[PDB]
Amino acid sequence: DERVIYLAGGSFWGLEAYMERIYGVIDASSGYANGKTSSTNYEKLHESDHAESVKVIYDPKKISLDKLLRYYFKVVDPVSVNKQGNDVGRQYRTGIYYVNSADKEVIDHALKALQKEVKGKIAIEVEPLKNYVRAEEYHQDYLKKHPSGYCHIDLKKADEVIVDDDKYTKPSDEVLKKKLTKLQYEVTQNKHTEKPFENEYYNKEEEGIYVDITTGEPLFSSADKYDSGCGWPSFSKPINKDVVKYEDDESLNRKRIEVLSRIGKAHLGHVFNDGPKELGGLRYSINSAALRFIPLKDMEKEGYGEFIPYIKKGELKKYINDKK
Repeated sequence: DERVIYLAGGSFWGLEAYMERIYGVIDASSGYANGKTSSTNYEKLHESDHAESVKVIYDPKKISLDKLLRYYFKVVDPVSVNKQGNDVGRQYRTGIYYVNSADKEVIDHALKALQKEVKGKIAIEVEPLKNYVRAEEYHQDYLKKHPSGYCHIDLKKADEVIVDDDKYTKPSDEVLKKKLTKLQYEVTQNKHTEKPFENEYYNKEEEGIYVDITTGEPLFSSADKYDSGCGWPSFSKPINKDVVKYEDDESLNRKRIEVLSRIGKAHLGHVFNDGPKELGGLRYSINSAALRFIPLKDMEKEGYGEFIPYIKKGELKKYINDKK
């Protein structure tokens, strides 16, 4: 069925508009949560002690509560008390309010993970929803009605891909010796480089996703692939900012930047600053031997269905940008 979670994260105008853009969110509405009364209004907030919140109805088949929270973490200061941006006050406190007992454990785990990486003392409170009142219809869909309205957060973050670092694992070195070809092993494990113009993917122009051949972790979208003329698969950026790592490479009497996968720590290739201007200028020059391409039609079967709308939206954007 459909599930609900209530999120207080400062300005509810931008928050509501943000959550609405997340894939899996059926509806987002503005409101007032966990105050001292059973009903209030926008200029009785300071007395009712309600927090400006967003009621988020989501499809648990399409997005989990855990990933939904991690989208929410991207647009709030998790350590500040009663303040987000320039909005000061108790109605701007951060909080997560649940109506299902089983949601408490998920929320608590997500906050500890968030804390374990951004550090500090997480100020986000966690309580069951006690009393709630839907905001005035003047406040509903506010940024749709006022495209120049106040919005402190970056709504583009809602289009970013989140890749779970715990659903892909690197098999043992002994398993990789049987699962990978000789070439794939040397490239990914010993930093060799396959031959340019003689590898499977450098000239592939097909919609889908490229994953770490050693772990299955998503790495690159077909929407960011382009023809570099260099003979290796070339991308303008990874599928998000978390899946690849960067390291100095001083071999071959050159100085270069090696790119590696986050989970598998596999050698992928290198990143250069000679990519096409209109795509950002970077060239991620990746070995086919480090990648496994999964076409759009196959992504659901292979366990990557939650990334399909992201590949397709990327390919629509590439399609339109071509039309200039």
